[PDB]
Amino acid sequence: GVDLTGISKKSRVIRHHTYSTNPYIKLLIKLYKFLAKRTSSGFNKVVYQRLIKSRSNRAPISLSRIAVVMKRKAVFTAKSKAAPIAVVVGDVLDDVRMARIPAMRVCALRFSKSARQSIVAAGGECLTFDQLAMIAPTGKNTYLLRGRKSGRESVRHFGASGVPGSHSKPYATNRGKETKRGRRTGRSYKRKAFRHV
Amino acid sequence: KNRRLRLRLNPYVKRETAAAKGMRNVANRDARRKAKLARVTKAKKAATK
Amino acid sequence: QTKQTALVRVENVNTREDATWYVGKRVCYVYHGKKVKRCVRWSKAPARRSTTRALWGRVTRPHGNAGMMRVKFNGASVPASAIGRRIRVYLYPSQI
Amino acid sequence: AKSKNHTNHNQSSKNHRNGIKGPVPLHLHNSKRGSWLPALVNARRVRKHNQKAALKKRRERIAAFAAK
RNA sequence: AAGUUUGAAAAGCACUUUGGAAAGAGAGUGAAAUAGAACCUGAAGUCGUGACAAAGACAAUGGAAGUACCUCCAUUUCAACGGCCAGAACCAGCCCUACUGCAUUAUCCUGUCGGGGAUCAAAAUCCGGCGGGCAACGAAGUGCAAGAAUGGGUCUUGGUGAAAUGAGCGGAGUAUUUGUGCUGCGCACGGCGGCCGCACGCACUGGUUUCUUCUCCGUGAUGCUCCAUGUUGGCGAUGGAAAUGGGGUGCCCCCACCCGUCUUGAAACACGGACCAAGGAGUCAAACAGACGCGCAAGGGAGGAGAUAUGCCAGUACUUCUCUCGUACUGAAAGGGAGAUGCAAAAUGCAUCUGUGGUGUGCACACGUCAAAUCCGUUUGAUUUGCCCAACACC
RNA sequence: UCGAACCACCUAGUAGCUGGUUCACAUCGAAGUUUCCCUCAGGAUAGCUGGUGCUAGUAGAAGUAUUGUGCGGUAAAGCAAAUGAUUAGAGGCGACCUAUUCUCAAACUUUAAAUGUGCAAACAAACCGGCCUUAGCCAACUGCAAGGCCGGAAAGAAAAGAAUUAGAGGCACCAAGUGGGCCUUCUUCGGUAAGCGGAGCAGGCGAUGCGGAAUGAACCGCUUAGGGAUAUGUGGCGUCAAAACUUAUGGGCUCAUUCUCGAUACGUGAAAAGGGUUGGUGGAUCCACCGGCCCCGAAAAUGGAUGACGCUUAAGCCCAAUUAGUGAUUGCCCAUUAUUCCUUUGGUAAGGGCGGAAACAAAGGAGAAAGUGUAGCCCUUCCGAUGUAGAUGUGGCCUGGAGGUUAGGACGAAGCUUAUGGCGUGAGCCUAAGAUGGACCGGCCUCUAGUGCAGAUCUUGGUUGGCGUA
Ligand SMILES: [K+]
Ligand SMILES: [Mg+2]
Ligand SMILES: [Mg+2]
Ligand SMILES: [Mg+2]
Ligand SMILES: [Mg+2]
Ligand SMILES: [Mg+2]
Ligand SMILES: [Mg+2]
Ligand SMILES: [Mg+2]
Ligand SMILES: [Mg+2]
Ligand SMILES: [Mg+2]
Ligand SMILES: [Mg+2]
Ligand SMILES: [Mg+2]
Ligand SMILES: [Mg+2]
Ligand SMILES: [Mg+2]
Ligand SMILES: [Mg+2]
Ligand SMILES: [Mg+2]
Ligand SMILES: [Mg+2]
Ligand SMILES: [Mg+2]
Ligand SMILES: [Mg+2]
Ligand SMILES: [Mg+2]
Ligand SMILES: [Mg+2]
Ligand SMILES: [Mg+2]
Ligand SMILES: [Mg+2]
Ligand SMILES: [Mg+2]
Ligand SMILES: [Mg+2]
Ligand SMILES: [Mg+2]
Ligand SMILES: [Mg+2]
Ligand SMILES: [Mg+2]
Ligand SMILES: [Mg+2]
Ligand SMILES: [Mg+2]
Ligand SMILES: [Mg+2]
Ligand SMILES: [Mg+2]
Ligand SMILES: [Mg+2]
Ligand SMILES: [Mg+2]
Ligand SMILES: [Mg+2]
Ligand SMILES: [Mg+2]
Ligand SMILES: [Mg+2]
Ligand SMILES: [Mg+2]
Ligand SMILES: [Mg+2]
Ligand SMILES: [Mg+2]
Ligand SMILES: [Mg+2]
Ligand SMILES: [Mg+2]
Ligand SMILES: [Mg+2]
Ligand SMILES: [Mg+2]
Ligand SMILES: [Mg+2]
Ligand SMILES: [Mg+2]
Repeated sequence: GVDLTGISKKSRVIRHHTYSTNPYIKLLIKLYKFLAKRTSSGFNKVVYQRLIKSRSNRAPISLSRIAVVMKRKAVFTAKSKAAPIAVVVGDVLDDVRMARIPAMRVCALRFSKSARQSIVAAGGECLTFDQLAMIAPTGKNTYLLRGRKSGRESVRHFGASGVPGSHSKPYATNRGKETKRGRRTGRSYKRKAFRHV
Repeated sequence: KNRRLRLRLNPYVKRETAAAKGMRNVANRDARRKAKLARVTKAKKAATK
Repeated sequence: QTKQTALVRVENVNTREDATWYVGKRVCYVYHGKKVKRCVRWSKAPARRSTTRALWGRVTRPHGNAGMMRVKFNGASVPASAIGRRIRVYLYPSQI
Repeated sequence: AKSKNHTNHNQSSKNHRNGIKGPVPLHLHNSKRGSWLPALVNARRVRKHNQKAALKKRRERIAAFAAK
């Protein structure tokens, strides 16, 4: 025997295959597994891992956010160079709060119809990953982006709302029911809003 | 124990074994013993005197 | 007990050095059955046909300090009905 | 019937199975709420001035870069 | 409780004979009587009969390894041929043997003088001085050890050259250079107070060759993977054959407390346990949440109902307003209601609209630099600077 | 049928309590403790465990040292020092004072360990000189405080014994079982004591076999995929029973007459007090003293227990060896352990190949899938493998029906029988035979459910030993 106490606690849970049933997703996974194995770019490896990931971990992104980050990168770029291609492993959605945008080249798994119309009208192009693999096989001159995950209702609900320093929402259908005792100083006590950690 | 592996790991082992055989020779042993005893006795006597 | 190794006591072998001389020698156990079955040279030498049968083995290593030897039999193991009965130890293969 | 009252026999082993985790480093969660108020107020005025200086500095870097 | 579920059709057993009868033995119908009347199939459990295996009293059952006898089973082989059984030889690897040098010895070894002891007189055990030292036979029960250039086992492993990488195979030389011995200069080391010693330490790869030892070159895959190759006898010449695996019964040596359960603790003098068949226990609906799959996305989606293909069709195809969840929250309530930058400081200030409110830590990408490796084309790591996506912390 | 009749219904009344709960492999794997509860045979809550992951893969690491710097009042010691007890003599003078003297304290202490415990040991940090801001301090500031900007240096931490790592850090979500424990080592409290009750630290059994102590949950050794070879651990080498076929060319001691000396680690027999042999201190010219082994002290209930026989030039007790003053280094036996070889299975797994190189008819052969999971796309390499309650996975097995697709059957479907073999780790699948049967039914991909039995004093039917017995 060999003393290997608590050795199973160093194992990590990682997904090695997709749970999706989409044949086009499977084709993309095949192509980018080949590219990641046979090239020396970190871009391909990151893209392959994100393609493997699940739907909840592939949050969508906003066209306005894309425009803002592209502008903040472009303000410090020489005028003799071309703007990078935005790349999102996920969905791109339109934004009504911003009406004027520059011409951008965007590659994504899926576009909403409004977002596609807005990009084309501004004067950009919508690309797919198979087109990207031919335009830039190693991912040179790209801009990898992710969508926002905090702000989801589930995240806002995570935790216990009755302990000091917590601001999570309780699971309740009647908004006016869980007030009074434990939430007001006049009713016995009030949950403390702040606590040093 | 394996001859080719030992030679592959250490190319000087041939010289080492040749020296070992030369030491284990009998006439060499007798001559060295006599000479060493004489040398050490002379050195000790000279150091004392 | 561990049945795939057998212990054999040989006459006039009473030291461990004596038992070393017999390492590698062939060993035979002779018994008889109930019916006449096939044997070596069944057709070449019909006079050998009999109910007599034999099991063969070899000596592997000494056992203890008193000249006992360990014996391995070809394939299967020797039957337990052979305990306390005669064992032949031949002089071949010869090292002399 | 009577039973066992109290013991601490196995508790140390349970606490070390997932280990006793160390403290959070000092540069994280260093909130100043509840500290001496007069010093807190004065520090707020300085931080407000620094933010305005940071915005001005970025504009100068942009203009210089455009001029090459 | 209980399917009259014989058979296509009653063709539902005429006739002989034994019996009081029930029935039996023949004969006959029918494709079947092993379909003979509540008759398709006809299991398990239990019982009778014939043949065989044996077996003391270890309750029986059970495990592991053999053997005797059997086998309505499977597969293989039957000729310069075996996928069967044995013996020996060689190759690679591994395992266990024999063969052994360097340091050390002094409380020691040996003579001689003295005293000391004992004897019948001696010697010897023992104690001082002085002079020499190697107890060296296989010296020593002592501190290390590197001796296979090259003895047997592997039915405890693979093979017979279908890549042999070898001090081992092949080729060419037959000389190199390891140690021992002797010895030069300078330094180092010990003693005395610079001189004297150096057991042979470091450098000069210092000299000498007296002994000791072999040395130098060589075969990529144009093979991605698996399988396919020696020698000598026995058995096998198509049989009621041989051989190798399965299967059955007995026997020997060894091993071995009765299952399920509650319990700290069961084999128990703790409970449930005669046998077999069929049956027998986490399901359906509604509200909520998390993980995962799918569609659309600042929007998503009904439901009820209608309309006509539609009059085969309880399905599919189509539809408007509306309704619902969400894009905004907060207060008991009357109520109110969230951009950035610049100038400025107005009890609703003014101006622009390509834009992360700020700071710290932070994928990828872009610009440089340094290492290591390289088939020289490039790779693998670090780091500088810029922007920093997701995210965390402080404002 | 009565300390409240009978019949039907509400009624499948409720049960924190008793009983039951149907296929196989694989990866992991506990708790009987905290707080609250009309709570003590139950719950909620945290802890222990599984699954799912997210994040820039060596990061903000450690049940361990070293160096530096803090904390402490147990063990011991003391009463000639404070508090509290306590014996006697002496001096000054019956009492008192003065120094002593004998013995002590869980709720007494001047002093004070060993084991402990907190912090630090250069990458969001620390160090050294510009500047900006503050409604902070001070009589003022170019002094102190705070937030920033610019620049420099950086054995990336020398030398003195001057760390090490089978050393990837951090962050979440969902949920099970458990909440009767027991034993041992050291420290202990109550009790005469207990296989008794109650605690502290650690290791175990529970949940676990295997090898030893004859036998034993907890003792000793060791911890577990399926098999060989070699070597050991604890324990042993007179027979039972493998090993000194009763080893040595080792030294001493011991005689035990009816529970019959001794060979009993834990532990499973023995006190005060006494006396045959063999040793040692002192004193004389033979006396006291105290050790080894043995003996007395030593009385029970079925016949019996160093495990049995037996053993006395031990096969007993205390030392000490390995073939014996001869030549220097391992006597022998036995594991689910160690080393090594073969095979399986799973990884936080690590690599290579996958543009068909060329050529090739019968009368050297085949294969070569860009791949979680298979009859695994193929090859090489390394590591792990036990487990109750419990969690999860499986191109994992089986049953009745539905949508598709592909077959079979009077030259014989389903069902039934088996010394019918073959395959698979297994659930199971397939073939053979029927000297059986007489009309339906198999494989594969999806869908669906009244879907798997050995036991519930389980339900219904049949059978059965007792038994040709009472
Ligand atoms: K003399
Ligand atoms: Mg939001
Ligand atoms: Mg309790
Ligand atoms: Mg019939
Ligand atoms: Mg019938
Ligand atoms: Mg029957
Ligand atoms: Mg003398
Ligand atoms: Mg050669
Ligand atoms: Mg049993
Ligand atoms: Mg009990
Ligand atoms: Mg039981
Ligand atoms: Mg009992
Ligand atoms: Mg009961
Ligand atoms: Mg709407
Ligand atoms: Mg309208
Ligand atoms: Mg909202
Ligand atoms: Mg309102
Ligand atoms: Mg109010
Ligand atoms: Mg009555
Ligand atoms: Mg019920
Ligand atoms: Mg009831
Ligand atoms: Mg209860
Ligand atoms: Mg139960
Ligand atoms: Mg485990
Ligand atoms: Mg209450
Ligand atoms: Mg109970
Ligand atoms: Mg004390
Ligand atoms: Mg003291
Ligand atoms: Mg006192
Ligand atoms: Mg140092
Ligand atoms: Mg309980
Ligand atoms: Mg008790
Ligand atoms: Mg239990
Ligand atoms: Mg154990
Ligand atoms: Mg005993
Ligand atoms: Mg024996
Ligand atoms: Mg005595
Ligand atoms: Mg006895
Ligand atoms: Mg006795
Ligand atoms: Mg015994
Ligand atoms: Mg393995
Ligand atoms: Mg397991
Ligand atoms: Mg059904
Ligand atoms: Mg049978
Ligand atoms: Mg059912
Ligand atoms: Mg049944």
